[PDB]
Amino acid sequence: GLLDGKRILVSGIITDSSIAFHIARVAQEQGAQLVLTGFDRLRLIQRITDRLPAKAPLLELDVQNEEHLASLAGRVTEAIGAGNKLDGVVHSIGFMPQTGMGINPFFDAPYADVSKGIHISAYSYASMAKALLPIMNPGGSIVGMDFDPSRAMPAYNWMTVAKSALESVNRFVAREAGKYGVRSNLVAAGPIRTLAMSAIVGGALGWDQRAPIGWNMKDATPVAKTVCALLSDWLPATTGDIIYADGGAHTQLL
Amino acid sequence: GLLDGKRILVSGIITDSSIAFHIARVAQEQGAQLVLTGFDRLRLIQRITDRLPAKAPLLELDVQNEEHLASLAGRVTEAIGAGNKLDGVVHSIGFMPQTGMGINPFFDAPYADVSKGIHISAYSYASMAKALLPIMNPGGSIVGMDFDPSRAMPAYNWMTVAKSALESVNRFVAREAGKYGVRSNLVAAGPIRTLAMSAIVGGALGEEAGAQIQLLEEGWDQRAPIGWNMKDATPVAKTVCALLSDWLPATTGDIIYADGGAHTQLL
Amino acid sequence: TGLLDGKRILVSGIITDSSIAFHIARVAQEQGAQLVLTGFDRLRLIQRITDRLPAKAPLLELDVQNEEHLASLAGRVTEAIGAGNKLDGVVHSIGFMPQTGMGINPFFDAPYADVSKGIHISAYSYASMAKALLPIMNPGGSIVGMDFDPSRAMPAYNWMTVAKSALESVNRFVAREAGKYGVRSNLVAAGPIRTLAMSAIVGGALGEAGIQLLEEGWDQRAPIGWNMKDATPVAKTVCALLSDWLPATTGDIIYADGGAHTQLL
Amino acid sequence: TGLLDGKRILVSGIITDSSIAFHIARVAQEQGAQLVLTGFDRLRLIQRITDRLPAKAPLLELDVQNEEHLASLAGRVTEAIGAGNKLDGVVHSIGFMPQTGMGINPFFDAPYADVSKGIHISAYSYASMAKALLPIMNPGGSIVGMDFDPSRAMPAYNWMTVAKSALESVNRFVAREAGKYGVRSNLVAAGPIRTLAMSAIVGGALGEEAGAQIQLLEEGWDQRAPIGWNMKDATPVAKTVCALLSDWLPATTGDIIYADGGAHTQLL
Ligand SMILES: NC(=O)c1ccc[n+]([C@@H]2O[C@H](COP(=O)([O-])OP(=O)(O)OC[C@H]3O[C@@H](n4cnc5c(N)ncnc54)[C@H](O)[C@@H]3O)[C@@H](O)[C@H]2O)c1
Ligand SMILES: NC(=O)c1ccc[n+]([C@@H]2O[C@H](COP(=O)([O-])OP(=O)(O)OC[C@H]3O[C@@H](n4cnc5c(N)ncnc54)[C@H](O)[C@@H]3O)[C@@H](O)[C@H]2O)c1
Ligand SMILES: NC(=O)c1ccc[n+]([C@@H]2O[C@H](COP(=O)([O-])OP(=O)(O)OC[C@H]3O[C@@H](n4cnc5c(N)ncnc54)[C@H](O)[C@@H]3O)[C@@H](O)[C@H]2O)c1
Ligand SMILES: NC(=O)c1ccc[n+]([C@@H]2O[C@H](COP(=O)([O-])OP(=O)(O)OC[C@H]3O[C@@H](n4cnc5c(N)ncnc54)[C@H](O)[C@@H]3O)[C@@H](O)[C@H]2O)c1
Ligand SMILES: CCCCCCc1ccc(Oc2ccccc2Br)c(O)c1
Ligand SMILES: CCCCCCc1ccc(Oc2ccccc2Br)c(O)c1
Ligand SMILES: CCCCCCc1ccc(Oc2ccccc2Br)c(O)c1
Ligand SMILES: CCCCCCc1ccc(Oc2ccccc2Br)c(O)c1
Repeated sequence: GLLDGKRILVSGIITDSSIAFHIARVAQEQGAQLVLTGFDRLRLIQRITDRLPAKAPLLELDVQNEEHLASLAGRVTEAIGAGNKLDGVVHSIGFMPQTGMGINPFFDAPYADVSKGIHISAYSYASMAKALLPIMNPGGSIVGMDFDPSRAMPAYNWMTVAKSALESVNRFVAREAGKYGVRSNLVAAGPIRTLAMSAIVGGALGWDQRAPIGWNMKDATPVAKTVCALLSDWLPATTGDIIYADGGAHTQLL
Repeated sequence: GLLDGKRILVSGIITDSSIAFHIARVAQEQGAQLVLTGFDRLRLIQRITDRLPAKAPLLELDVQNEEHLASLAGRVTEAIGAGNKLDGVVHSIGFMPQTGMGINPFFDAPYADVSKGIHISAYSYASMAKALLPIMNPGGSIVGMDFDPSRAMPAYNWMTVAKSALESVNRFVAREAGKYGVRSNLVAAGPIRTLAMSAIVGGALGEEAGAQIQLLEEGWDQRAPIGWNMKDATPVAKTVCALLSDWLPATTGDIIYADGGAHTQLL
Repeated sequence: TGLLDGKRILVSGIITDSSIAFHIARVAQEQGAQLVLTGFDRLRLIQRITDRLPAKAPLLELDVQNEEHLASLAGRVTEAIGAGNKLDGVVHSIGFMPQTGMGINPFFDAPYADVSKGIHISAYSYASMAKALLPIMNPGGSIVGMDFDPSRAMPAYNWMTVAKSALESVNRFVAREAGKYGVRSNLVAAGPIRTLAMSAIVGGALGEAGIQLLEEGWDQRAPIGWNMKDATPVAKTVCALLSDWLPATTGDIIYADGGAHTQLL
Repeated sequence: TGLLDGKRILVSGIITDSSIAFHIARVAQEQGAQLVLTGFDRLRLIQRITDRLPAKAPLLELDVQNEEHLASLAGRVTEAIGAGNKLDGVVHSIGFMPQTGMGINPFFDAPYADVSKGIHISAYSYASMAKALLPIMNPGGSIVGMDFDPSRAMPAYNWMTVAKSALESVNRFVAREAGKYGVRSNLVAAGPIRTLAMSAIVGGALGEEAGAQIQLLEEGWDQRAPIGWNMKDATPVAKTVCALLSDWLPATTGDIIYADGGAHTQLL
């Protein structure tokens, strides 16, 4: 398997549509041993993770909770056994209050709302790296999820700003991670039908055409595969960077 | 008179080294009628602005103060006369706490500090646009100051993240401003000796900050095909004035680099 | 009082009064510049066109594929602007790609001889012109070329996109050379404008063409809108770069496209 | 151990055992790929070099400026892999620029005939090879070319930088064509590697300003790379190419993957 013998933490499962769920499934199919983290509704999340190919410890992690972050490494070590470390970490976490999204006027989002979104969607990438690098092996890999924010667009509004911040954060996390022999990268995914897409983006409210190899919004697997590629030993010279799993859409104007 | 008859708001003057001070000076040399905004040290800033070529009204603006923002357009209108609107707005404002800068570990900056910096340095570009677009004329121009954050680097740390956010904010402000026939752009400047350079950046570099800033300039000037002088804000001020003028009428949501060309060269 | 008062500027690329170069020339003269013009092939026609400008400027022949023309260029310019005078600006507004390299013609079917001709005229010649003219430019001077953002592929532009990608790279190296003379080098990436090249080269290779959709999409993306029939905003931007008001910008690209490239949709 | 198990892959660009293409071929074979190799001009030497690979692989002649070679390529490949079989992968690891276009030679003094030859071999031929080989590629297939980030100018690289800028653009159009076949096209932008191609850049540069500039660029690369950069180690670049050849980056095309230690993401 691509990830045989690798110990990987995966955050961000909320439903079986979650990009993180597919990342977890594919990683398990590829031999990885997982530690999962979930936010808020852990009982409900556990029922979802029970549907994964293999058993995995589920740990609670609210990235705005300083104690959760402080205790994370210790709780992970308890789950994987003393003397063992992680080889991979997946940040698949985002949030933005409704005022910062959709048809709500860009100028009307209060800073308190924007700040919450940036905390959860961007700063927390640094928080998780801070918490977990001390228990990561050399050759390890941290991967976060991105949506190309290089151009403005309808609806994505302040989440675009949060992703621009996340890209910059990733470049600095790479400088820290390199001290541990660890890579840090983002995967910029095209649109996928997830809860966030439905409840956050859709609640607040061309890709296949542009993508030379097409794009299926109902299929998170190609994105999951791309994350697994970064978690593997097969992109060993790439860090601080962004890999686009978007069908090539961002490389085409029409 | 590049800006003859234009009414332009300029924020960000704190000393006569401020990039905003030179923007104001050059704009007045080019015929602009200014309204200035200052933060915190209003008595001192008034003395500074007395050193500008022409008299200009000074208004208080703390961009974290909701009341200041809510009253801003009315206060500007009082300053320029009823029925008159602005043709230009200059955002030349930033802040980051020391924990977010320099040799202080990147991971050790608390979010409260990072958030304050992002509020002042990035969100406030949207706040200022929100406040002032209702009193801007078609053909108008909003300009903010940037430092190219497309790559990470020593010391700039969380301010790099704030500038990355600011660039994104600018692209959305352009969408809103277009409804008013107004452009929104950033000028990404090379390093200039200002109070922020000395007190924020320099303060966080530890001992021999002076030598490190000298080395930064040396590298920048080497990389820049036309060279770079960190003691001279005039080239940056002229660039901002170009964007405030009628001579870049088809540019919006964009970034103009006033950096000697350094960002175009690897070595 | 003009933006370009007292400046001596060479402008290449006029073929009709719709040429981007024609509008650049017009605005530059309105702003006090003294021009020397260069033209390719149809010189008598070009002379008739330039009789429509505010002031009649000398026209020099320049086929950028002709080594003899390039070798004699600086001397001919100096005679036209008067010995003792140097240039303050140079405008490269030149491009070409054979039909095989454009439109609905298959990308893979363009022979290298055709692609190479297009790259010679559209990209290499920016270096050729800088080589010829830098020795007669004043410090503070400005070389400007015309670009069309090639960072993403698109229908129809095909191999011209490749030539523009090459041109952007050439510009960054010309900036290194030009800096030795205190001269800036930059490109203006313009949105779509109804010119002879748009009609004859682009439109011609589109076959059964009538571009309307291109205009509508561009104007929709551009937060301040975009008018394909109006070259003036592009001409103004070029004049900004020729002026003293962007003195710290070189090796760069300024986008005069209504902001379209900053918006996804 | 089997990243490319069962995949048939063409690898161009081996001239020495220091060639990036040699290491690509080596790593691909380690991962189960069945290769066909192509070489230019010195075919006897290249055959002896390719005998040093972990497994045997047929060698074909290909001068990318030779229209006849390109026209016969698909048929010669099919002869090598057997009728009814197709390629799953293609590696373009080919570059050339005449001496006038590189190094201490002034940028303005390179004649267009020289620049054009370099662009022909280094950029246009990516399209040439895709045109020839797409009709014999399977869906899910992958074409990969080698890039050196040309987004900023730099000392010595001169007209090759222009050729790479052209190659990046070509790749985006090749992706449009390749997509019709269900095939991806991407470039790997590698950091500097001490292949025997280095003399093309540093040749004659000692004592000249360019000499120190080239070394400064190389040392700066390792400095900027958050995980460091070893110019003597082609393996990480080879692995990256293999990742693109694999089934594990199925949604990436018209794109550039940077195998450079992360250096391009850091200003200092
Ligand atoms: N769905 C898409 O189209 C798409 C495209 C590109 C990038 N992304 C990114 O992928 C990642 C996952 O999003 P998704 O589309 O799978 O939607 P999702 O709703 O399935 O996952 C989002 C996750 O964020 C978690 N989260 C929110 N606040 C948290 C907190 N305070 N602490 C810890 N976790 C918290 C949620 O609990 C949830 O599991 C995000 O970074 C998102 O921006 C999604
Ligand atoms: N100095 C450089 O090298 C350089 C380079 C590129 C970009 N910039 C940018 O230029 C701009 C001006 O910086 P400067 O270098 O002229 O330094 P400066 O210290 O002269 O100006 C910074 C300004 O921010 C103002 N400010 C801070 N908090 C504020 C608040 N809550 N409300 C309103 N104003 C507030 C300060 O009072 C001051 O006037 C900033 O955006 C900075 O990041 C500076
Ligand atoms: N029209 C647009 O939409 C548009 C948009 C962006 C950039 N551009 C660029 O603007 C510039 C001018 O193009 P235009 O649109 O005004 O079309 P145009 O047809 O009016 O001008 C093109 C010019 O190229 C000149 N030229 C061709 N071969 C030459 C040679 N061998 N030597 C010297 N000159 C030669 C022609 O004579 C002509 O004057 C080009 O670089 C073009 O790619 C055009
Ligand atoms: N070595 C580096 O640091 C580096 C870094 C990034 C990218 N690259 C790229 O990697 C690729 C291989 O470079 P390398 O360093 O392994 O050098 P190399 O000399 O080992 O390989 C270059 C290959 O091009 C082949 N070639 C030249 N003309 C040809 C023609 N007419 N037809 C077919 N093949 C031809 C040569 O025979 C040779 O095998 C090139 O595209 C190069 O630009 C090299
Ligand atoms: C122009 C249309 C924009 C749709 C983009 C697709 C998309 C959907 C959900 C995302 O996940 C989130 C989006 C917003 C807040 C939180 C999360 Br998780 C995300 O990052 C990106
Ligand atoms: C050695 C690190 C590189 C920085 C050099 C240039 C510079 C200096 C001051 C700035 O102004 C600020 C910098 C940080 C916070 C607030 C302000 Br205003 C700024 O944006 C950029
Ligand atoms: C749907 C197709 C896209 C058209 C874009 C607009 C445009 C038109 C003409 C141009 O000028 C030329 C275009 C090609 C060859 C020569 C010249 Br000059 C140019 O650069 C760009
Ligand atoms: C100042 C820059 C120093 C580092 C450059 C690394 C490098 C070396 C050889 C290359 O391959 C070639 C470069 C030129 C001609 C032929 C070939 Br193969 C190439 O693309 C890139």
